[PDB]
Amino acid sequence: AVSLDRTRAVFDGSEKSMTLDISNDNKQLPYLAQAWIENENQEKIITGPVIATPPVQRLEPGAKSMVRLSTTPDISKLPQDRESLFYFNLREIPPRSEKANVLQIALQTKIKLFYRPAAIKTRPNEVWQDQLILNKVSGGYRIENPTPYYVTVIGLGGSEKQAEEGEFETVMLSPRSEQTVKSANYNTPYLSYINDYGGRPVLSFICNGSRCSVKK
Amino acid sequence: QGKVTFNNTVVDAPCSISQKSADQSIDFGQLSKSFLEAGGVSKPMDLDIELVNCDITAFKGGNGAKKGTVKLAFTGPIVNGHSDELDTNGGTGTAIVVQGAGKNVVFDGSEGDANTLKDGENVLHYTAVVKKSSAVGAAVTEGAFSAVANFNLTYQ
Repeated sequence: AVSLDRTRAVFDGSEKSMTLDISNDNKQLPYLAQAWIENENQEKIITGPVIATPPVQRLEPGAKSMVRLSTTPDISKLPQDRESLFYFNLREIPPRSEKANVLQIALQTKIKLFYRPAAIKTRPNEVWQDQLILNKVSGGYRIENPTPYYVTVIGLGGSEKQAEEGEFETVMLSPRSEQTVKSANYNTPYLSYINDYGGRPVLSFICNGSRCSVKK
Repeated sequence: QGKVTFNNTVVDAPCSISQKSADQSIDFGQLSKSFLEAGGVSKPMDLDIELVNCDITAFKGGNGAKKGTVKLAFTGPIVNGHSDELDTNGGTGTAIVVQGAGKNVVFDGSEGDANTLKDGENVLHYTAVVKKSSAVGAAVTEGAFSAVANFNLTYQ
């Protein structure tokens, strides 16, 4: 019944807080909604540096509401030249059932919350993923992410279509890091990632030797 | 920001679930203690979960989709030593087993099978049954029971 408004959240470090819209899509009964933050290892975080308020709230039928994301002073301890990873959680608590012998389902949504420091603030439709680099390795590719942001790769293929619909194990590269993936040799590699808005663009590479970069 | 911001850029949303019932429950009806006590298993109840607001082309995909952008998983209090048996309230001695694509659902957090999407629609089809708890000295007693399972969707 309870739902969130986005599949990922970017917290602009130049600000002190932001809100996320939540909703009770049930038109007959009230549902409770719990919200909380987890660190990069999905461990619950209660005292900062990122806080979700209110931890719990009641949503009448059809009600819309919000959860506020804010930071404590210690948020300044996080590095300021790269993103830090957090997770936002939204779990509903359904009303007690009227019926006797019953099984109830309670949805829990978990999305990525990227803390983007002011120093690396980004423009409305800025693209940094075209900075990714592909290195041919035995049995596949080593995907390099030389940027200060987290990049979620969801496809790699020989054609734009294959990148989009081909079997691929989604992998997320931390800032200034790399990861190896099993793959066939493609003379024209196409890669697909998930952007801030949940969109799934596709990059086209041009290889020179065993190094591949996005074509200008 | 995201939902308070407005422009041409579409921002896809997480799923919202709903069932035939308003309280997101399935009623097993009265069950026979004698039948359960003898190893009997209740008639499978349909546990359909409708996914709205989201692009289902990620849950076993709609019209295809082989990639996995959303991880599915059930969580709930299990029976001692049996992660595939949702423990119950009321002390009746009963437990609940949910089956997906022919395989039992485990309630310890492990990635479930995002492959139960009824080909053609936006509904995840599962089946549930009640049985005597598989715990030492269980003993099916009479009385009402209930259980709550957490359906966890994590987005990449």
